[PDB]
Amino acid sequence: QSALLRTGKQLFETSCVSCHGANLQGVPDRGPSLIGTGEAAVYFQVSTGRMPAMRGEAQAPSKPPHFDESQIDALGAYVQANGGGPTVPRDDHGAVAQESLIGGDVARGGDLFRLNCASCHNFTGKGGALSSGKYAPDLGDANPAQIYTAMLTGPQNMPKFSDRQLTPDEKRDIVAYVRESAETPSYGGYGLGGFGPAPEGMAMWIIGMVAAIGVAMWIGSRA
Amino acid sequence: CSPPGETASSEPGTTPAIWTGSPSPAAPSGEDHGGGHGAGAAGAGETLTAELKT
Amino acid sequence: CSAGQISQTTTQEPAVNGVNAQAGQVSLRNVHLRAPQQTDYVEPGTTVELLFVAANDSTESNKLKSITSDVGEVTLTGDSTVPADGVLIVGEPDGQIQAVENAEAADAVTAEVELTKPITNGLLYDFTFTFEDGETTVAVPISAGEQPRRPVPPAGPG
Ligand SMILES: CC(C)=CCC/C(C)=C/CC/C(C)=C/CC/C(C)=C/CC/C(C)=C/CC/C(C)=C/CC/C(C)=C/CC/C(C)=C/CC/C(C)=C/CC1=C(C)C(=O)c2ccccc2C1=O
Ligand SMILES: CCCCCCCCCCCCCCCC(=O)O[C@H](COC(=O)CCCCCCC[C@@H](C)CCCCCCCCC)COP(=O)(O)O[C@H]1[C@H](O)[C@H](O)[C@H](O)[C@@H](O)[C@@H]1O
Ligand code: HEC
Ligand code: HEC
Ligand SMILES: CCCCCCCCCCCCCCCC(=O)OC[C@H](C)OC(=O)CCCCCCCC[C@@H](C)CCCCCCCC
Ligand SMILES: *C(=O)CCCCCCCCCCCCCCC
Repeated sequence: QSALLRTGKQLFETSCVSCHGANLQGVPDRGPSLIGTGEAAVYFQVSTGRMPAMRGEAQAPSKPPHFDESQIDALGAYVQANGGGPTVPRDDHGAVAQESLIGGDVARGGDLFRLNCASCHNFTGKGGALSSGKYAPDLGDANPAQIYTAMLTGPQNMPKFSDRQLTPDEKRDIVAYVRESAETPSYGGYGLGGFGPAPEGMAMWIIGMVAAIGVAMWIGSRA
Repeated sequence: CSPPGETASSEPGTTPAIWTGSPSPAAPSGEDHGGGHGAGAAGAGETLTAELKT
Repeated sequence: CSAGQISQTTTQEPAVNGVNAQAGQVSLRNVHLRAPQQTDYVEPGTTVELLFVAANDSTESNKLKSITSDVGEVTLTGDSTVPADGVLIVGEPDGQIQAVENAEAADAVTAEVELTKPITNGLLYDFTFTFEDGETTVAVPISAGEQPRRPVPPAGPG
């Protein structure tokens, strides 16, 4: 749309031309060129907030978004027009699809997640560490569109999962599994984070062992 | 120590040729039947197509 | 001190299939080939399209885009001298939006190549983009822009 393109350009010119140079070409050693990144990349990155980025470090951290959905769409449309590339999914009305991205199959989504996603994130989408200051973040904050677009465009040190590699049905199943694992209550008590051995051992040593030692000190006599 | 064989910068290489898999020998001799027919000649089988062009 | 002069985030290429060639005043971004292949190779004699974006770096311009031809006889239909502190978008990468009902100079400088040589996805094929400023080999890839999986035949156990 003409006005959408104009709004995207105006936001771009006063947000990122210092590190994604005007004309969408990347500033050498400050930011990559956005030609070909597409609307999906812009949506995911700006909505998660990573892109109003105020440091060059191991990894761009997530943060509150600096733009509302309309401005996100404007920036995405501008980048898509300039470069041309993957587009964020949308529902019948036109808004970014959230529920439509919940795949029907969850066992298949979990299998795909374990083969591809858990590699670094977790068994259930908690975070993971990477080589030098990087890390795979927890997926519990991401909404279905954000998960789908994260797969569609490998944000940073994350493999780029094309539609051919993971058909949109497979990505929808993975999104369903991610949301289900994130929103599912821990059966058996308080899941201490999602990592078994380390949080479980700390909770033993702090809750069970201090209780046992304190009870022993109560029963016995100091000497 | 380090592994004996590493770091061959020279010999940039060549693009692999298109793979032409050989048919499975007597070991995996199993193969799909090409079509059963009487074949009262040198052999044609139960499969034969043709394109009538202009 | 992952934030030092050598930091992971800054030194990252775009997560796009097209390669980047900064050599020369005009910088080539997302340069790829739209060559939908139905088999191992894209047979010679078929026309495949050459996508890229030529961004001008200097305002003092290098808008010539003389030949940019290599093995394949790349031809630039609707050629124009666009780059003046801006972008020359030769084609329409999958997902591209026209951005307006009308258009300028009909096609926006579409580059098409008659292969004269087999090509396949996953290989890198050298293209010499030559502006009046200078010439640069780019080693363009083959990109399947937005086409979904082509149905592979079901497998019969044996
Ligand atoms: C190989 C090795 C140990 C490398 C170094 C890594 C390491 C342990 C670094 C230290 C971690 C810390 C303390 C980070 C904060 C930044 C920092 C270093 C500050 C300065 C430290 C300093 C001198 C502070 C002043 C006084 C002081 C010593 C304060 C220490 C503060 C802390 C964190 C005290 C408690 C120790 C603690 C929790 C350490 C982390 C270790 C583990 C295994 C935690 C386990 C655990 C985890 C990881 C969960 O996610 C979780 C989720 C839900 C429920 C439960 C848990 C749980 O129990
Ligand atoms: C003494 C015996 C008592 C033991 C404690 C028992 C507590 C029972 C709690 C009630 C029943 C179980 C509730 C289970 C529901 C439940 O699981 O609880 C979460 C909470 O979780 C948190 O944040 C933690 C909140 C802080 C309170 C609990 C802290 C207790 C620790 C300290 C006990 C261990 C001791 C360790 C000592 C440490 C010091 C060592 C020196 C809440 O949901 P949420 O917050 O959203 O979880 C996120 C998903 O959503 C999202 O996708 C996912 O991605 C995640 O982000 C996930 O967190
Ligand atoms: C280590 C390889 C890697 C694998 C494989 C991978 N991820 Fe990621 N993922 C990352 C990293 C690193 C980030 C952080 C990107 C950033 O912050 O720019 C990330 C970001 C995300 C986010 C954004 C979360 C947020 O709140 O910002 C989600 C959701 C996600 N990944 C889910 C997935 C899904 C779905 C798959 C599909 C298999 C997957 N991951 C596979 C490493 C990986
Ligand atoms: C240096 C500060 C910085 C600013 C500010 C910034 N970017 Fe970026 N951008 C980067 C870096 C670094 C990367 C690649 C590493 C990363 O994303 O963590 C990147 C990558 C991207 C990507 C993903 C590229 C890919 O291949 O997946 C998009 C989309 C993007 N930028 C758009 C934007 C938009 C839109 C804005 C303004 C709303 C913006 N950026 C502001 C530095 C910045
Ligand atoms: C022998 C043991 C005793 C020490 C001997 C003398 C020890 C003398 C230590 C000289 C250290 C010289 C460093 C030179 C830096 C370098 O060239 O590499 C750059 C690198 C890339 O930059 C970094 O990555 C981080 C660099 C900053 C280090 C923050 C450390 C903060 C410590 C806190 C976490 C508090 C810990 C509590 C510590 C508590 C102790 C308080 C004193
Ligand atoms: C990236 O991870 C950190 C970048 C910081 C580089 C500059 C460090 C300045 C020196 C700090 C001194 C620390 C205490 C020294 C104890 C002897």
